Amino acid sequence: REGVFVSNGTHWFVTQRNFYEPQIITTDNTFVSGNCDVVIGIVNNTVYDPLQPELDS
Amino acid sequence: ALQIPFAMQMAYRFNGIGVTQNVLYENQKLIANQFNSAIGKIQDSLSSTA
Ligand SMILES: *[C@@H]1O[C@H](CO)[C@@H](O)[C@H](O)[C@H]1NC(C)=O
Ligand SMILES: *[C@@H]1O[C@H](CO)[C@@H](O)[C@H](O)[C@H]1NC(C)=O
Repeated sequence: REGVFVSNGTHWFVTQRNFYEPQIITTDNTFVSGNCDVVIGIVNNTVYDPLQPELDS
Repeated sequence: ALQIPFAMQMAYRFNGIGVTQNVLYENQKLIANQFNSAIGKIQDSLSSTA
């Protein structure tokens, strides 16, 4: 949504561009557009959704 | 100097003009064709227009 996806090598995170501050990747700090076919160099990783555990209450 | 992949530099040029970065990635081959073809017109412009 704002920031860059980054990885240390195995963990995936998102950060603001100008100071390393690794957040977990979520449906809040990201936005969707289209299917995985079109983008060059896209990577497979799980995006977390904070509502899920609350409906699992 | 911080290295960054060129198609990610262009996404952060696009967000600066208010076009959302997914517009670049959904059109990256088209944008590369338009940019490469646009510099072709510079060589023709300078070669023709003394
Ligand atoms: C990056 O470069 C390597 C060769 O060093 C190539 O195999 C790979 O497909 C390239 N990745 C992208 C996203 O173009
Ligand atoms: C990404 O995940 C999908 C679904 O499991 C799979 O078809 C695809 O081959 C994966 N891509 C890579 C680069 O492994």
